[PDB]
Amino acid sequence: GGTVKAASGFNAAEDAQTLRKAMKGLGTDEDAIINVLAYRSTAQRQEIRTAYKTTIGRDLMDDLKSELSGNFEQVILGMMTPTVLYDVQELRKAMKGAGTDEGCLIEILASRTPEEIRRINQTYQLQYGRSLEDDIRSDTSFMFQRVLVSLSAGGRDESNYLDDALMRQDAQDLYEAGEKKWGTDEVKFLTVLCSRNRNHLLHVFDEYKRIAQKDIEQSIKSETSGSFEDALLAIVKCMRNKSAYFAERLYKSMKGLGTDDDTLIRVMVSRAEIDMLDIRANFKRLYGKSLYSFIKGDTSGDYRKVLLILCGGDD
Ligand SMILES: [Ca+2]
Ligand SMILES: [Ca+2]
Repeated sequence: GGTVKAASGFNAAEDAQTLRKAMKGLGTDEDAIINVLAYRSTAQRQEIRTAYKTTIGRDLMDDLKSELSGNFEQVILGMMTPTVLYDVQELRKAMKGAGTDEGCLIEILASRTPEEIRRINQTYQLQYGRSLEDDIRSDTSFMFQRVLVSLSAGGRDESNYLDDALMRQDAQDLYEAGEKKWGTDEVKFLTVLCSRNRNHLLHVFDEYKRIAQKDIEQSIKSETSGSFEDALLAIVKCMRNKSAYFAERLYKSMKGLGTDDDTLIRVMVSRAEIDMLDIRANFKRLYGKSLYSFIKGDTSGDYRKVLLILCGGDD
C-alpha cells in the first residue's frame, strides 16, 4: 500500500495555528511546515485549509505560494491539491507550453483506472470549459493522438471474464497490426489494448508470445518509435505490473546527470498513499538499489527532506 497515512489525534485548527506561526514574520520555518503537512493524509490537508481560513482568516495556498519557492514549493503545493484536481492540473500543464510534455500525458492516461478517468474528465471540463479530448486533439498528433484519445474515453472492462475465442482472435489481430508496423486498423489494436479487461489481456499477451515467438514489448520497441512507442509500452506495463511502471518512471527521472524534477515530484506526490510500498519493492528488485538512496542522491535541502518522507523509508 501507501507510505503516507492519516495522523491520529488530528486537530485541523491546531495544525492551522502551527502553519501560521511557521510562516508569520520575515522568513519561514520550513521544517515546521514539513513536520505537519508531510505527516497528514491529503484529506486531512484539505481540512487544514478549511480551518486556516475559518480560524486564521487567511487563504493557506496563498501563504504557501508566497512563502515557499522552487521545487520545495512545487512538492508542497502538490500535496495540498485535492487528488483528482492535481491530475487535471498536471494534464493541463503538460499540454500548454511551446511543446507538450507527452510523457506526463502517457503516465496519467495509461495508469488511471476507469473510475479515475471518469472523474478527471468531469473535473477537467468543469475547470477548463473544454473536454480533455479536445485539448489532446489540439496538442498532440497522428497515432500518438489517437492512442491518448482512446485511453481518455476510459472504457476498460472491469470484470475478469475470459472469452477463449476472443483471446485467440485478439492475439492474432495484435500480431497483424505489428506486422504492419502498427499503422493500419488502429481501431482494431486499440480496442484490444484499451477495452479488454486485465485478466483477458494478460492471456492475450501469452497467446501473442506463442503466435509471434516474441514478447509483445520487443515487438513494439522494434516496429515502433517515439511517443507512440512509449504510449503502447506504458499500457502493456500498466496491465502487467503498474508499480513496476512507476518505479521505472522514477528511475529514469533520476538516472544520470541531473534530474527530471517534474516527473519525480508528480509520481511521489500522486502515488504516496496508493502504492508507494509496492513501487519501492519493484524499484529495489529491478534496480538493486532502494528508491530512498536514489532520491537522497539526486536532491537536497527541504525538497529532499519532504521527498524522503513521501518515500517512507529505506530498503
Ligand atoms: Ca514569512
Ligand atoms: Ca541524477
